[PDB]
Amino acid sequence: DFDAIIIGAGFGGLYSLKKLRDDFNLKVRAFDRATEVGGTWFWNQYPGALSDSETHLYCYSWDKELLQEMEIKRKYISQPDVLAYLKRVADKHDLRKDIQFETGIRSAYFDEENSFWNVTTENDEKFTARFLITALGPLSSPHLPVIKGIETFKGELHHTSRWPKDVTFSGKRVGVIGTGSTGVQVITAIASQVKHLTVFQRSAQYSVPIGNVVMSETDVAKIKENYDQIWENVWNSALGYGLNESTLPTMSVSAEERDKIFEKAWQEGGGFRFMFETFGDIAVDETANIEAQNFIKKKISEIVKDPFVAKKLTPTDLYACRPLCDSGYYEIFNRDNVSLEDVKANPIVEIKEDCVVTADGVEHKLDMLICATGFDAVDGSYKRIDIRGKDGISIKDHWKDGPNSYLGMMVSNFPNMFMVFGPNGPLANSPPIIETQVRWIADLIGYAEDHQINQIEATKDAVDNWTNTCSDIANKTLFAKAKTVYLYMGGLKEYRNQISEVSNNNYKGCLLKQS
Ligand SMILES: Cc1cc2nc3c(=O)[nH]c(=O)nc-3n(C[C@H](O)[C@H](O)[C@H](O)COP(=O)(O)OP(=O)(O)OC[C@H]3O[C@@H](n4cnc5c(N)ncnc54)[C@H](O)[C@@H]3O)c2cc1C
Ligand SMILES: NC(=O)C1=CN([C@@H]2O[C@H](COP(=O)(O)OP(=O)(O)OC[C@H]3O[C@@H](n4cnc5c(N)ncnc54)[C@H](OP(=O)(O)O)[C@@H]3O)[C@@H](O)[C@H]2O)C=CC1
Repeated sequence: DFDAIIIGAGFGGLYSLKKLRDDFNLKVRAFDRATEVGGTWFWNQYPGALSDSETHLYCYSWDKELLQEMEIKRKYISQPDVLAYLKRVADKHDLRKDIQFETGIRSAYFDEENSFWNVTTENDEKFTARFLITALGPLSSPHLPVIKGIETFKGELHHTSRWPKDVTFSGKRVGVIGTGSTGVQVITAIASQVKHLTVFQRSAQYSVPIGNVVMSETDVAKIKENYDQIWENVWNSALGYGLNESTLPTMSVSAEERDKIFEKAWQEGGGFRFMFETFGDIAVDETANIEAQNFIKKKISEIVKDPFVAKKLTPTDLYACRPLCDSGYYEIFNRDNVSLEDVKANPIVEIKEDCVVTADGVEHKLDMLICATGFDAVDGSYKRIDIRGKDGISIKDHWKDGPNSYLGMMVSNFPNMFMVFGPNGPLANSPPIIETQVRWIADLIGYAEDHQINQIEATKDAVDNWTNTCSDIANKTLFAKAKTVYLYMGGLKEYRNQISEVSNNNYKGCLLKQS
């Protein structure tokens, strides 16, 4: 028996555990397949893995002593250093004693008679808990490309989410399939280390400099002396990235002033910076969006000296969705040991024991093939657990057509289950989102103990109202276009307003059952 069972020991699960156990004095246990805390920062150890947000903001804000203790080595934070940070949090707050590692959760069945959850591990251990906290993260299973013959390759073959230790590059012919955020980081990190790199690019994306530099002790002291204001700015912002979020319309300035503004963001670095600190309508107005595209295309054409390679790297679509950042990606294609293959024009048709074959018949001989090919969507982590709520309905069936929820935290037919960083949540920096949701969920659970409520559930109507709120917001944006509604796009500040109104109005939209 527990008051709460938590699935996941990444950012979301660790704070779920600390808040429910130490601040609300509940009996809690968390579970993770991993052998150690860290979640995605434990699993993803590929070359060049790097935070998207600056080091001093990609962290918890709720422990002020930790903030002052913060190691801030570079402007952005590498995977080993995030993993080390989350280990330090677990150390300081004595968290591991209530985490069962190497334990996958196979099923969780809601017991409507007793109003609690029966949770079964993959080793057939059964646990019961009033509440179920799912902190499963944004990504499901790794997606491997479906390519004829991929199982015949005799060299090294890895998805980036299963990067083995001890990989060496010297003397090897290496291929990378995928040029999203992960592929860009891997390619930039390994091109100088391999004998030859072939990049297999299906769709060129826009990338801006991340500007990752060492942080002086003065840089760090200024941050730490001003940390309360820094966090106040996060809670008052749409993105939580520490940006000066612009309201300036792109076309309201001259051509010369617009170039200076883009160039300032480009030199400072950061994807959200380039998209949202420059001007206020890049994601909203097509004409503004085209000015942003053209600035980046001109940078590509200046960096990449061969115009035919530059052309191949140049996208043909909107500057939209989460912005990409790099530490020297376009420069890589000037190297004599790098080949770019456009596999939209020249598709991969076969993999054999020693090569990737393209449609022109060319055998690209490889010692190593890296699949930076992405992951299944967020709801897959939910559908891969056998979660059965009211009347035995499964989340596979409930979400056949995509995820829908109330506030991103509650699913109709699934009572006493609360999602952390779940679908239909905000587009912002994740740790502020997780802290916002964990604190809301925990206050609701505390309210239920105070008012002797034993079943909490969102109504179908509140879920559908949330879906409409997200749909209305997203349809004012070019993100609705470009490459159920998966995200709420109103920003962190308005998200916190939205959920505060719900808690201030006796949890409108939630069915509360007394006993
Ligand atoms: C290189 C990289 C950089 C990033 N940078 C940023 C950034 O700057 N800003 C940002 O906002 N986001 C960023 N992200 C996104 C990142 O996912 C989030 O920031 C955050 O770490 C997610 O934490 P989480 O605890 O919610 O989920 P995760 O860290 O994914 O943890 C989920 C855990 O649940 C476990 N789990 C799932 N199903 C089961 C089951 N059935 N049984 C047991 N355990 C289970 C998994 O094993 C996993 O350990 C980045 C991601 C990567 C890979
Ligand atoms: N890595 C990071 O630093 C961060 C990552 N994230 C998120 O992580 C998620 C995953 O990023 P990523 O790992 O880059 O995965 P993505 O899904 O973003 O990119 C997948 C890449 O592989 C290509 N690809 C997929 N299948 C094939 C195929 N069969 N043949 C050829 N090419 C193929 C895609 O091309 P096409 O575009 O043509 O499909 C794309 O280039 C994204 O949502 C990203 O925003 C979040 C924060 C930071």
